[PDB]
Amino acid sequence: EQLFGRQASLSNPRVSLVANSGTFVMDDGRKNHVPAYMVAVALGGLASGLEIG
Amino acid sequence: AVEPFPRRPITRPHASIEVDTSGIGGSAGSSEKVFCLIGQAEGGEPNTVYELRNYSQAKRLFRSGELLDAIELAWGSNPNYTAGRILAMRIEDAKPASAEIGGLKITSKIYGNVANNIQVGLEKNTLSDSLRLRVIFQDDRFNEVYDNIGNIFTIKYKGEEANATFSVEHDEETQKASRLVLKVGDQEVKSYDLTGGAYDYTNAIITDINQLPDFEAKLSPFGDKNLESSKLDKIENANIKDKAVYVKAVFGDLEKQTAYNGIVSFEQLNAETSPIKTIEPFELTKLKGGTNGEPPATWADKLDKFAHEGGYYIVPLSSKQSVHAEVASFVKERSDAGEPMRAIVGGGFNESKEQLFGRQASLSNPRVSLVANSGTFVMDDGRKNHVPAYMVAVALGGLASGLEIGESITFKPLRVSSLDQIYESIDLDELNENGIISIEFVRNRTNTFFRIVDDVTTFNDKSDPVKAEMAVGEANDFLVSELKVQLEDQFIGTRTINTSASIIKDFIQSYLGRKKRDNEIQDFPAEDVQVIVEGNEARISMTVYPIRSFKKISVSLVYKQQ
Repeated sequence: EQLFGRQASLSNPRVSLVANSGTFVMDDGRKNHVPAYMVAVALGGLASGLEIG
Repeated sequence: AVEPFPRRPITRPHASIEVDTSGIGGSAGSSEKVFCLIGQAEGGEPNTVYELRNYSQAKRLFRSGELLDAIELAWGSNPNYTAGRILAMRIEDAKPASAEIGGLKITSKIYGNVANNIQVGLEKNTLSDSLRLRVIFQDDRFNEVYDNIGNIFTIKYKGEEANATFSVEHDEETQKASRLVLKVGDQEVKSYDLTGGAYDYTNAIITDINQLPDFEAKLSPFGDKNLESSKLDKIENANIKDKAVYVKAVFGDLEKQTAYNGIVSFEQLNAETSPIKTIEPFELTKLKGGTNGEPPATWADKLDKFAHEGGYYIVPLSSKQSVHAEVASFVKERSDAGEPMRAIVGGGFNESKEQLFGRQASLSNPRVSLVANSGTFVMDDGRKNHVPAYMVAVALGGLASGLEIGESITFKPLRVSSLDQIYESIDLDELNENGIISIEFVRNRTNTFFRIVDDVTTFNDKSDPVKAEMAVGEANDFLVSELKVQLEDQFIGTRTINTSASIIKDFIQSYLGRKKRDNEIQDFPAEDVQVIVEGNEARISMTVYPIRSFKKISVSLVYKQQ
C-alpha cells in the first residue's frame, strides 16, 4: 500500500520504483542487510552492462 | 469473413502448465482454397460468417454442436490431407439474454439458451463511497470483479474561508451533465464546460484545479481513470472544505472497464423525455430472454451471405431435398457470376439406393455430388459418434480441400471406423454408373481400408469428363478463374494505354506455358486460341485437354510345369 502511495504520488515513465529489500554478501566475506535503494544500484549496474536492445 | 477473437491482454511474464483430459485439438493447414460450412451450432452471432484457423477458436466461439464435430472431421480425417481454412455460420437465429436492474440494462455477448446462465450484480463499497461490480458466467466458470467504480479524484479546498462549494449542471435536452464550477464564499474562480474544447479530459481539469493555490485535485490509484470530461456525474453543491469531495463518473468508469469483460455489455437505463434511472447496487441476478430461436424455412439468405468469399467448397449439414436445391441454385448463380464453387451433399441413414436414384432423378447437376454411405467416427476424447451422410460429406469436403488441384480424391483412403452397409461389387457399380459417389471396403492380411471409389457428380453423362469428374472440372475452374483475375489486373485494373488482340494471345500462351512448366497441365493445343476485340469488349476462346487418371487393370495367370 505504501508502494501504491509512492505510485499515486509519482507516475512517470522516466523513473522506476523497486520494492524489494534484501541482503548482499560482499568482499571480505561480510554480508550486509540493506535498503531497497542499494538493490536499485544492482538493477542500475545490471542495466548499464546490458546492451541497448 | 471476420476472424472474431483478438488477443487477451496479459499481466505478467510466466509459464503455466496444467494437466487435462483434452488438448487443443486440430489446426488448419496450408491450402489453396477455403471450406464453407453451415450447421446447428451453439455460440457465435447468427447470420454472421466467422473464419477459423484453429480448433481452439472453434471451441471458443462455436461452443458446441454438430458443426464443431464437422470441423474436427475436416482436420482430423487425414493428417497428410488436412483440410484448409474454414468459414462457418450457425443456422440457428439465437437471441441474447438481458437483465435490467439497478439503473443498468445488461445484455449478453453470447447468443443462445446458454445466455440465461449469466449472472451480474453491483455492490456498494462503503469504504470509499463507491460501487462495486461482480460478473460470473457459471457455465464457463468465468468470474470478474471491479471495485472503486466511478470515483476518479478528490478535491480539497485549503483556505480559511467559510464555505467552498462544488457544483455540476445538467442538460435535459441530451441528458448530459457538462459543467463543473468551483465557488468559495459566493465567489467563483473558474468554470469548466465538459463539452469538449478547453477541458475535454479530466486530466486538464485536475491540472487546472491544482494550479489554483487554494485547491488540490488528487488522483485515485484504484483503476485507471482518465475519462473524458463529459462523462462526469450530476453533482450539486458539495462542500469542498470538508474532508473529501469525490468527482464521479459512475457510467464512465463502468463503460471503460466493462468493455474488457468477456461476457457482458452495459447500458444506462432511461426511465420508462424521461430522466436517467439511477445506477445503484443490486443483487447478482440472472440474465433472461436468451434463446436459440428457430431455423429458417429457407437457407437462401444464409447462402447469399457467402458470396464474394472465395470458398470453393460448401457443405450444408442437412438432408433436406429443398435445402439441396437452394444450394444448387446458389452455386449455379455464383459460377455464372464468376465465383466457381462445388457442393457436397448426403442425406439420412442407410438410405435406399432407389431413394438415392430418387435424389438423382430430382437433381442432376455437375456442380454437386451426392454421397450415399452413412457411418460412425471415433473422435476426440475417445467418444465415437454414429452420424448421417452429411457428416461423411464433410470428410470428403475436408479431404478434397487438402488435396492439390491436379490430384483427385479418387481411391484415397478414409479413417471412418465403420459403415452402416457394405455395398457389393455390383451394388457399387450401379451407384457409380448412376453418378453416385460411394465408399469401398477392402481387407489386407491384417489391415482394413475404406476407400473412395471414384469422383462422380450427380450429372450422369460420361461423355465429358469436366461434367462428370469434379477433379477435372475443378482443375479447369481454378485455371480459368486465376487467369481471368490476373488478366483483369493487367489490362482493366492497371492503366493500359494501348492493347491489341495479338498481345492478348501472347499473354495467354505465356500463362499456359508456365502451367505446363509447373506440371499443372499435361498438354494443350497452342494454335487453338482465338481472340476478338469489339470496341470496349474482347472475346477469348481456348481449349485445354483434361488430365486422365488410371482406372482399370485386367490380369490373367497361366500355370505351367517346370
